[PDB]
Amino acid sequence: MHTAEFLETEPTEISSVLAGGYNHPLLRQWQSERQLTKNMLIFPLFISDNPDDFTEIDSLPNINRIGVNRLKDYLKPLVAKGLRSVILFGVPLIPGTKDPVGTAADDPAGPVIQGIKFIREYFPELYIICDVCLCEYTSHGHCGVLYDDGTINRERSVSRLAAVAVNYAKAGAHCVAPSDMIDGRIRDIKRGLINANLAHKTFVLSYAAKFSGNLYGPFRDAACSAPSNGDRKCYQLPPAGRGLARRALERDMSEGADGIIVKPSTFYLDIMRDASEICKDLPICAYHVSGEYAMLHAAAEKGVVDLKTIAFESHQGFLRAGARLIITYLAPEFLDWLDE
Amino acid sequence: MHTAEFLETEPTEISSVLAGGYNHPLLRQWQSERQLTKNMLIFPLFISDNPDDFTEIDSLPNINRIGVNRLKDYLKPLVAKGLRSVILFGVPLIPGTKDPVGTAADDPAGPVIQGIKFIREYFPELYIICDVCLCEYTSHGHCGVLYDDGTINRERSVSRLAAVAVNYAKAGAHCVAPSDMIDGRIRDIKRGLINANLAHKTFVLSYAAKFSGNLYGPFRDAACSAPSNGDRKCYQLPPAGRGLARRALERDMSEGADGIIVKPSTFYLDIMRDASEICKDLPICAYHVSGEYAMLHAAAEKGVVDLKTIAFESHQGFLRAGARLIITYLAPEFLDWLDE
Amino acid sequence: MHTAEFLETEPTEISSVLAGGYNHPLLRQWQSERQLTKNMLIFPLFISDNPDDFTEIDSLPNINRIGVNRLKDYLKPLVAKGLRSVILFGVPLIPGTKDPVGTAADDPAGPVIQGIKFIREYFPELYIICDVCLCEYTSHGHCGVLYDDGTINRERSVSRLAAVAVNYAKAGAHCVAPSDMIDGRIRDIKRGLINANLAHKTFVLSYAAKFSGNLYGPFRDAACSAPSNGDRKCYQLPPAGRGLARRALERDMSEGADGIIVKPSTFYLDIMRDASEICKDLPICAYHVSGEYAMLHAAAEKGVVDLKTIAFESHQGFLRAGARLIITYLAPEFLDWLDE
Amino acid sequence: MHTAEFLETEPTEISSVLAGGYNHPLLRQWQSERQLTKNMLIFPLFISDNPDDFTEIDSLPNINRIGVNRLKDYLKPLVAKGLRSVILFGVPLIPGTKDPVGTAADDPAGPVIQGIKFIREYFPELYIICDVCLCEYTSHGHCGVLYDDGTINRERSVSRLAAVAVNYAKAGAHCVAPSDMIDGRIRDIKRGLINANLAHKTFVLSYAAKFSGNLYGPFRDAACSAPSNGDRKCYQLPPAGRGLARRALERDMSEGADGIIVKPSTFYLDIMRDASEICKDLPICAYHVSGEYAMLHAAAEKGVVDLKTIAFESHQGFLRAGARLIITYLAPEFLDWLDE
Ligand SMILES: [Zn+2]
Ligand SMILES: [Zn+2]
Ligand SMILES: [Zn+2]
Ligand SMILES: [Zn+2]
Repeated sequence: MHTAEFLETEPTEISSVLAGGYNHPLLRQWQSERQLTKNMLIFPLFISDNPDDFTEIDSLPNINRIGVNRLKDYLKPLVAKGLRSVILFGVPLIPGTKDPVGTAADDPAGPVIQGIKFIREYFPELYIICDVCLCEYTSHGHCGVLYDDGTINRERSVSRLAAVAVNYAKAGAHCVAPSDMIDGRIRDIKRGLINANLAHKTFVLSYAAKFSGNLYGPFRDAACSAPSNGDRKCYQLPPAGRGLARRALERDMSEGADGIIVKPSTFYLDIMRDASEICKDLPICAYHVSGEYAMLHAAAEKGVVDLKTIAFESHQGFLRAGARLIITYLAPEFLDWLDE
Repeated sequence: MHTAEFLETEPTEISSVLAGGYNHPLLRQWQSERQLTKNMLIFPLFISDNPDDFTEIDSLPNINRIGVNRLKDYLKPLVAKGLRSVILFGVPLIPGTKDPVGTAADDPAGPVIQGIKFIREYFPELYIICDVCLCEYTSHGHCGVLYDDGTINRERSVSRLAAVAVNYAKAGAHCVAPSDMIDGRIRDIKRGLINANLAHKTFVLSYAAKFSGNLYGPFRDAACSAPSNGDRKCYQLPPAGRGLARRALERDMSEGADGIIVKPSTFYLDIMRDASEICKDLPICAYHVSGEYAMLHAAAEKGVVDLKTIAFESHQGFLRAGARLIITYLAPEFLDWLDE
Repeated sequence: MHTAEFLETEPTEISSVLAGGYNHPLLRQWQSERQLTKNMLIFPLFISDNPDDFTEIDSLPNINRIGVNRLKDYLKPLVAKGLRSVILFGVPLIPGTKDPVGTAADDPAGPVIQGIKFIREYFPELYIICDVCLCEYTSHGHCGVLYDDGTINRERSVSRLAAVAVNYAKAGAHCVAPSDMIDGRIRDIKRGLINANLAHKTFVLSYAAKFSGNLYGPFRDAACSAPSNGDRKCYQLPPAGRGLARRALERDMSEGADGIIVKPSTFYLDIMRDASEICKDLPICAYHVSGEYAMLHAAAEKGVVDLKTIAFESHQGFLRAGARLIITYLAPEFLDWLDE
Repeated sequence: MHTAEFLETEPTEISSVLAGGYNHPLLRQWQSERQLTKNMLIFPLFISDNPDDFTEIDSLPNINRIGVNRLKDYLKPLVAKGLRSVILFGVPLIPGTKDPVGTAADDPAGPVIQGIKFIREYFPELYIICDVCLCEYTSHGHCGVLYDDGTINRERSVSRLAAVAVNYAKAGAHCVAPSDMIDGRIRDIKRGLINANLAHKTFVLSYAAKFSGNLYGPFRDAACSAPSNGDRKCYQLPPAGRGLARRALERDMSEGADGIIVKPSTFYLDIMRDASEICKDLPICAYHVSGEYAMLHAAAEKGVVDLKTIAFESHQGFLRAGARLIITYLAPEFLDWLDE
C-alpha cells in the first residue's frame, strides 16, 4: 500500500512560530500598520459647465458629470455620512471654450471655480482639493502648452499651471493637486502661492509619481481629456521607471510639495513603498484610478471577486504600502461600509 | 475678457529636469531595472489522474486540467517557443483518494509523480517545479494535517509536507515550492532533502509571503482544493500584515529557501519591494494568481483595458518591484509576444 | 600505508547549503540580477570625412573607419539583427581641419553631423549617441582648450564643449556623451541644452568615471586622438582614485546627467558597483574599451581563452556589477550570439 | 565660415572642481586608499613529486613545476628581494597516486608536506600557505569526493578536506586555503583545527567567492587538475551569481574564515567591493589567476598594453576594490618593480 509518510522532526524552533500573532479576527486588525478611517477618503467630482447636468458616464460605474445646481443634493447625504474631502475636475462642454493654452482652466465663470464657490458656501467644512492641469481645457488634450512640433513647452506650461493653481487658491480652494507631470511645475506653483500670500493656507498635493499606462480609459470619458495626436509618454512616467519615480518624488518634495500622490495605485504599490521612505515625513496618497475601479467592477460582475471584499483588499493594500490618504471612486461605498 | 495668465518664471533648475531620460521608446526601455525575457516565465500545469483528460476550467480562461497522455501534444509547441519551466499541481479525481493526512500527495501512481516522470522522459530540458501542499489531497481541503478541533497541527503537517517534498525530489522534480504557509515547514523540508542526499540538487522555492484574500477563486475550481469548514486565515497571511510578511521572508530564508514567491502579485507589489531588500541575495518570484488573471480577462472583455497592454503593464510591474521570475497563466501569450 | 583520513562530522547546517540554488543551467540564469538583451548594446562608429572610406584599423580587430557613403551597407544588416543604438566618433582627416579650439568638432560639414543626418534619414529608428569632446579635433590632441602653459583651461573648455553638445543635439543627435572629464562640463552642457529648448529631448550620458590608463591604445589609432606633449592624467581619473570617482559620479548626477558611463569596464568593475549605489536611480553604462577588446582578441588568438566564452563572461560581469547598458566593439558578435 | 562657438558661462561652482586633488604625481598616490607593498604579495609554487624537477609549463609564462631539491636555489633570491609568503600546490606525477578519495592529498611523502618541511627548515621566516583541495589528487580531477552518479558528495568531501587541512597544519603549514567551494567545508576545517589544538596557530584563508569560468586554463596544465567528465559549475559559483557570492562570503566568515579570497580577480572586482563591506573586519585577498596572467602576457606580446604598466594597473585595481593581499604569478616582477 502507498501509506502516508511522516519524516522525523526536531523540536519546533521559536523563530519559526509566527501563528501566535494572527489567530483571531481582532489580531488580524492589530497587525495593520494603519487602519482605514472615513477621513482618509477623497472623492472626485466631475463638474460640468451646464449647471443642471447629472450625466451618466457609461464607462465609469455609478459616477456622473454634475453641474452646480445639482451639487447640493448630491453632496448632502455624503457629507452626512462623513465625507471630508473632494477633488474637483472641470468638464467644460460649451463650444469655443478649449484653446491651445487652456485659457478656461481658471475661468472664474468655469465649473471648477463655480464649484469651489458653491462648496465653500453650502458645505463650509468640506476640504476642497482641485486638480491642476490643462488637459481638460486644451484644444489638443495634452496636459501643458505645446511647441509647434507638438512637444511640451516646459517653461510656458509651468507658467500657465502656476497661474491656474494660484487662481484656484484665490477662489477658495484649500489644496491644489498638479497632475501634469511637467518638469519643475511644483517649484513654480509654490513660488506663485508665496507671491500671492497663499502658501501658508494652501496644501500642495503633487501627483509626483504618475505613470503612463492602460488604466485611464474611463477618466477620459468623464473628463473629455483625451489627447489629440500622440500620447502622454514623454511626461507621464514609463511603467518600468522606478528610478525616475524615485527622482520625481525627491524633486517635488524639494520644490514644495506638502503631500504626494502615487497614481495609479494597486498596479504601483511598490512605488508607494518607495515613497514611504523618500517622503517619510509627508502624507502619501493613493489614487485608485478610473481603470482600476472599472476593473474591480468588471471582475465582480463576472463573479471573479466580490466587490466589497476586493474593495477592502485593494484599499487596505494602499495603507499597507505606506499611503495614509486615498482618492477613490468607491468613497460613497466606504462611507457606508466603515460604519459596520 | 478672461485671458490666459502666465506667471513670471525663474530660470529652469537643472534638478527639475527629468525629461532627458525618457523622451524616446528605446529610453523607456533603458529605464527598466530588469527586462522581461522568456526564461523568467513559469507556467502552471494542472495534472489530472485521468490520463486522457483535457478538461476546460470554466472560471480559468484558456487553461485546462490535463492528463499525462495529453501532455506531450500540449507542451511540445510551448517548449518550441522557449518555455523553460513548469509548476505542477496534482488534481486527483478518482474517488476514495483524499483523506485527512493527504496520503495521495506523494502517491507514485498519482498525477504529480507521473507528471514528473513523463516530463523528465519527453522534455528532459524542461525545469520541473512541484507545488508542495496537502490541500489538493485532504478530505477537508486544508493545506495541513488538522487537530480534532479543526485547527492546523503544525508538527504533523510539516512532517508530512517534508515527506512529500522529498518524495517529489526523489521522483525527479528539480524544485519544490511549499505553498502551505505553515510555521517552520521550510526547515523540515530542507532537513528532509539533506537527509535524502538531494539538497544539493533541489531548489527550495518557498511561498514565503502568501496572503489570504479574494483572488484564488478560479484556482479552487482548477485544483478542487476548496476548504471544508472554515478558511485559511490562520495560516495564510492577513492582507494588512506587512510585519508578518517581513518576518516570514526572513524566516524562510534562514530555514533554507533558495528562492521566494510573493503571492498574490499585483495586489502585493509593495511586499515584493520589501522582499527585494530582505531577500536581496535570492531570486524573487511573483505569482500572478488565478483571480488576478481572471480579473484582467474580465476587464479586457468589458473593454476597460487591452489584454496584451495590461498584461505587459502588470508583468513589468513585478520586475519593477524586484521580482526576476514570474509564475503566470499568461506564459503561452508571452512566449509569442516576446518574439516581437 | 598512508590511508585516506576522514574527520568525524557534525550534521550539515542548513546555513551552509547554497548548492540548491545553482545545480541546473536554468538556475545559473535565475541567479543573474540582470540578463543580457540586444537593446542593451551600443556600438561605436568611427566616421571619416572621406565619404567613401572603409579603412581597416590595424590595432582594432574587425573595426573600420567609415565614410557616409558606406554607412548604409554597413548598418543595414546590423539593424536587421536588432541593433538599437550607436555612438559616433568623428575622424576628420582633411588637412587644415584641426586647431587649438577644436573648431571642426561641430562643423556642419563634418563627419559627426553628416553622420547624424545620414542615420536620421536612412535609419530613423536607430538611437544616436554622439561622443562629445575636443580631442579628435584639436591640433594638440587634448580633450579641452589649453592655457599657454599647456594645462587645461576649464572655463573655455566647458564653454566650447557645451556648444558642441548643443550643436549635435540641434543636428538630430538623441544623446550627447561628454568624454572629456573636465570639471563641471555637465552643468554647462545641460544649461546649454535648456537654453536651446532641447533638454527635454536629449539624454545626457556622462562619462562620469573615466580613468587614465594603459587601455586606450587602439582607440588612438581609430580616432587619431593622441595627445601632443604630455598625457591626460590631470583630468582623466587616476586608476587608484576611488574617492575621486565617487565624487565625480555624485557631481555629474547633480549637474544633470541622465545616465553615466564607467570607463574602462572590466578593470573598473568595482567602480560600477560604487556607481550602482551612488547613481542607483540612473542607467549605468559600461564602456568595453579598445584595449580591453584587443586584449580579449589577443588572448583568444594565443589560445588562453575562448573568444565567445570570455566575451560573455566579461559582459555578464558588467551587468553583475550594476550596469544595464554596454558600449562594446563586440556588438555585431552579440547580435548574432544572443539569438541562440 | 564655420567658427568656434563658445556658450556663455556661469561662474564655476566649487562643487564642480575636483582637479585640485590630482594635478601632481605625488597626489595621484595620496588618492589611493591603499598602496602596494611587497609584504602583500603571495607567490604560488607548484611542487612536483620528482625532487629534481624544474619543468616549464608552456601555457604559464615564466612559471615552472619544481621539486624540493631545486627549491632552495629558486627561493633564495626571491626571499632576498623581500618575498614574505608562498602558496603551495602539489603536483604528484608518480603513477598510481591519484584515486577517487584523493588519498595522496596529505601523503607525508607527497610534494606539499615535503615542501612544507623543506621551507620551514631552509626559510624559517617564510609564511607558508597551502591550497586545500582534492582535485590535484583525485583520479577524476574534481575538487571533492563523488557519489556514483558523479555529483559531489558534500559530507564525505568536507570530512576528507578537513583531514587534509589539519594534516598540512600538523606538518607545519601556517595557513590553509580551501579552494574547493563545497558547502560548509570551512566549518569542518575549523572544527578539525580546534580539535587538533591548531586553530590558534593556523590562519584559515577561504576561497569564499570563487567563480566558474574561462580563466583557469594554464593552471590546469601546471597542476594537472582537469576534471574527468563534466565541469565544476555545480560548486564553483556562476559568473552572474552575485547573490550566491555574497551569501558564500557571509557563510565562510561565520564558519571560521580568518581571511577570504576572491577568485578570479580583475574580472570580479565588483565582488571584492561587495566583500569589502561584508567582510570588512577580515583581510581580503585577490587571486590573479592563470588565465588573467596569461592574458596580460598575450596582450603585451601583441603590443596592446605594456606588461609592467598593466600589471601595476590591474594590481592597483585589486587594492582599490578593497583587497589588501594578492596571490599573483607576477610576484617576482613586483619584488623588483617596487624597489624603484
Ligand atoms: Zn492633465
Ligand atoms: Zn495548500
Ligand atoms: Zn577627448
Ligand atoms: Zn580543487
